[PDB]
Amino acid sequence: TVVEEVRRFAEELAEEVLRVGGEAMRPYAEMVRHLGEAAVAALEGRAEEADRLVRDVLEMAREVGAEGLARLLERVHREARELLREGRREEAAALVLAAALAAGAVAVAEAYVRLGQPIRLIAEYVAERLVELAELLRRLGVPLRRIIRLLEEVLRVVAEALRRAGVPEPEIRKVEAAAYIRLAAYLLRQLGYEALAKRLLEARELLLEGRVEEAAHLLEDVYALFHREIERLGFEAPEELRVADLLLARAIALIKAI
Amino acid sequence: TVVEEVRRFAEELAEEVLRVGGEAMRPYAEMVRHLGEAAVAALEGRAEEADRLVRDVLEMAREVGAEGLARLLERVHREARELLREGRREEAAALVLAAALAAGAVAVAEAYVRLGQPIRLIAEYVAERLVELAELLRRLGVPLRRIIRLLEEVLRVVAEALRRAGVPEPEIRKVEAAAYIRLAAYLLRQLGYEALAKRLLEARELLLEGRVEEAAHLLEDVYALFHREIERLGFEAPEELRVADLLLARAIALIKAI
Amino acid sequence: TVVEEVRRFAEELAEEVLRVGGEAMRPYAEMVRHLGEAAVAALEGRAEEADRLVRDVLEMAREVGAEGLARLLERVHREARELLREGRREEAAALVLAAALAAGAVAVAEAYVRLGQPIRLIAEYVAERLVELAELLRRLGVPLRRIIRLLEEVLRVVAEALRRAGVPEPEIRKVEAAAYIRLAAYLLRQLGYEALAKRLLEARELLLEGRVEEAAHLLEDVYALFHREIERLGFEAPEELRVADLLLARAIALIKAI
Amino acid sequence: TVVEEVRRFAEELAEEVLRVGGEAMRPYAEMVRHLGEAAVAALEGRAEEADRLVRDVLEMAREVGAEGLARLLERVHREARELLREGRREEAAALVLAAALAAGAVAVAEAYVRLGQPIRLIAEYVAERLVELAELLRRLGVPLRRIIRLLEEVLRVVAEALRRAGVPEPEIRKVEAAAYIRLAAYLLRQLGYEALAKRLLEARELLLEGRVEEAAHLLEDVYALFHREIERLGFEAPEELRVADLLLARAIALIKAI
Ligand SMILES: [Zn+2]
Ligand SMILES: [Zn+2]
Ligand SMILES: [Zn+2]
Ligand SMILES: [Zn+2]
Ligand SMILES: [Zn+2]
Ligand SMILES: [Zn+2]
Ligand SMILES: [Zn+2]
Ligand SMILES: [Zn+2]
Ligand SMILES: [Zn+2]
Repeated sequence: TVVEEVRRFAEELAEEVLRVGGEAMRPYAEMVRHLGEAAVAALEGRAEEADRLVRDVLEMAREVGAEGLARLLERVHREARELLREGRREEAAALVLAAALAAGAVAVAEAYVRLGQPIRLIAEYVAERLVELAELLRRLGVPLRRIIRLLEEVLRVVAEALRRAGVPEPEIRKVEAAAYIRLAAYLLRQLGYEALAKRLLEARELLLEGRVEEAAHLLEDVYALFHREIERLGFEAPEELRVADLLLARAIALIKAI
Repeated sequence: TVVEEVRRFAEELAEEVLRVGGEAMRPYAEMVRHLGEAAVAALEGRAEEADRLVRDVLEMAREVGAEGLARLLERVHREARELLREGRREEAAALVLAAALAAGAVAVAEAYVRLGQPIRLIAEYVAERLVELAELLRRLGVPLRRIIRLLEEVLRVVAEALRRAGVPEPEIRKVEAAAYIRLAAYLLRQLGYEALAKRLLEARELLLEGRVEEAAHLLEDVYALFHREIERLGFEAPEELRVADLLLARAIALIKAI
Repeated sequence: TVVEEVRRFAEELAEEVLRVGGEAMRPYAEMVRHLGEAAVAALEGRAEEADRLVRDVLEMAREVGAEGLARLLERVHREARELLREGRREEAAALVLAAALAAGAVAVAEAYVRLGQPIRLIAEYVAERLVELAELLRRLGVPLRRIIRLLEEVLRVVAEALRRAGVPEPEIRKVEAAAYIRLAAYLLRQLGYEALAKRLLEARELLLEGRVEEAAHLLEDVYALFHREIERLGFEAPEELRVADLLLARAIALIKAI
Repeated sequence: TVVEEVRRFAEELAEEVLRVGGEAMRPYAEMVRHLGEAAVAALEGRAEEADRLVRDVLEMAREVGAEGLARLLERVHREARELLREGRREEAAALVLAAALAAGAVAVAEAYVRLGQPIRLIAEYVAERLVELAELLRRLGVPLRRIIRLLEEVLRVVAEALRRAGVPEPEIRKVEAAAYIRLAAYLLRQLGYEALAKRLLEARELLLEGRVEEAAHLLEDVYALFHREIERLGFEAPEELRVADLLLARAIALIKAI
């Protein structure tokens, strides 16, 4: 069912891209669909069809004008080759799926920016998509640290896209910080820290409304309590606590830099 | 059920405006909803609430920047006063409904132009909306020549909106000519001229694809056959033939002027 | 009795405006009285009379020269429409009552500034008015965080009015900081923290006398004790504690920025 | 046998390209052969091999310098993807075969222009190849209107190629007009109008000999008789008559514009 899940994910993202953007950007739907096909090819054997499809999507990125997507696609090409030589298949499909998500998200984000919708919608959209992708990659079997690295790459591509569309920098920082707080809350919820997740999401809501100062104050309070809890456990803690610590630190840094 | 139909029409148009344009254009949803309210007030008694709502909608049109919509709103204000004094209610609500449709169609057309969708979509959207409004006005009881006059006013407002959005003039002419051919086919279908309607719609299809020359040739052939049929009946013909003749003449003139 | 309370509140504020400013500012008494009428109309059914009265009051604000009041009145217009469509009535009247209080307080504050009364009087007047309005909104049923948001909107309008009257910026900051300390003390008193409220009011008294440094020292001491008490309860606390924490943080920031 | 027919068509066109042009134009023989393989791949399953081969041929067109062929190959690529996703196979191979014929005919026409052969040979060659392709596409199952659209695309590419080779514009118009009259005669012959086709081909013979005026006069006479026959049938006529009408109109327009 895994390859069916990858196909469904790619097709749903392409349909949403077409619905939001119409026929103005049909290329992005083709990129999403071919990257879904390359991913399922990698999951079902093969190593050369994946290379060819990734090169095709790289050519489309070259002609359309997507720069960050093109760079990410070259990186997917080289890595996917290396890990397919090494015999590991899940991680190559993981890189391809992250590439497809980057393409869909850049399409939808540029659509939202062109027709002037508020930044809350872009931020919530990207955060929810990242959480869904993280759930999928957890289902496949990729290790968590690689998951977070892929998600940060996707966020970087989306931020570059929003920069090219003229969105002011503080709004881009708000988008990224919202994504980081959502990811941190998602990680914290699995281990059974519900109150922590609610406080983090309250801080996120105060951030998306433009109340930066109350967001920073509530974020620093919840981070202080969390960090005391971390130092309680000494030289032992589940890895998701360790990753959430860095996610929360980066979120705080971004909010302070707004 | 008539007032319920007017309410449903206004709310559906407002919901579509919001879906296509999002939160970027909330004012237009309010204008559509208040114009629907003024129309249903006029249909259910009253003469002062309609005045107040139309004045409020005129104020919104003034602040947003809609020029043609504001002019049409002043015009419906004055006329609605006159006919409400004369005791005729259906035609005042007809003017108000035409105003609401003009506002909604202007919003959706500006949304389509902002995100760069093809002109076939705008043309087909506007033409189908005009046909639906014509069916509604036929249900209420307005005489047909007033129906066509209101529909042409709506088309004029939409063309002005598309002009302000930078759409090139030939595309505006294509939009209007497609609207006229659709209206003419709709009128011809009721009296039982199916083949004529199919040929008119074939010519319209060739027009929307950019094949102007084949569209003009096929339009002139079908017009010649139709006009011979009209001259067959001498000094007698159902009134819809007489209206469709002028619709077809204007459609041909617009196509030639592209 | 609720609509009677709203009527009494509006008439009392209008009478006080007339007593303080005389016949110099008659428009503001009319704005207060019509905003009270729109609020009681909203509380007693209706959705169009409220629209008309708010539009009339906006016209008065436009002609008189009130800028911040006009902006807030447009915002009241749009929101009142939205929530009246959604069927919620208390919050629309809450926005209208906040607008009436902003108009009355702007009038009285400009009167006080014109005849050169000390800033302690403006600060104490505004703070007590905000406390009375908060009690009223608690009686109606508005949730507390909406209460605080409306009160901050009122404070923003009052600060803009005082800025247009030439009052120096540090006095405006003193007014706002006194208002926040009064609101925080009011919130803390309900939950049974008397000593905290007395110390906050002592710090406020030292602030209004011009002793900024002793006010900041005593405020930081009481804030440190309060915040230790907050962190004692971990991930649980009555919601008014959470709101008072942000109120105190903003009050301290404003005092430091004087 | 259909895939064998496509292979035979492609190889025969490639051999003719090589015989006419020698080793000077070897790239075009390879492009024709690869488009033959891509078409037969599409007819025998597959969707990714067709993608790859069309991209390879696009690269060849990029390096050689064929511009219009490159544009048509990009269009072929995008459409072939869409219709292969929709599951329709005959039309994608039809687009590929049209592309191969455009490439081969471009090569042969440039060869004829380089060694200075008269324009009658180019016109007759192109017209006969178009008739053969239309016969093949009729054998496959493509609808006739798509057949005519593909044939016009082939003619447009050929005209662009001849323009790039410095052939004067009136000779290009002669080529296209001869092609349209040949196509109209071919369509008319199936319905069983032998006299009409004979007179059209007499007009074509007079046109290719440089006698433009007698060509236009005889063409207008046969067109007048044909159009009277069309108007005889009213609102009913086989589709081939309708297509021939537009073909004849375009031929007359081109001859008049010489
Ligand atoms: Zn490679
Ligand atoms: Zn740490
Ligand atoms: Zn009036
Ligand atoms: Zn006529
Ligand atoms: Zn209003
Ligand atoms: Zn101390
Ligand atoms: Zn705190
Ligand atoms: Zn491709
Ligand atoms: Zn004709």
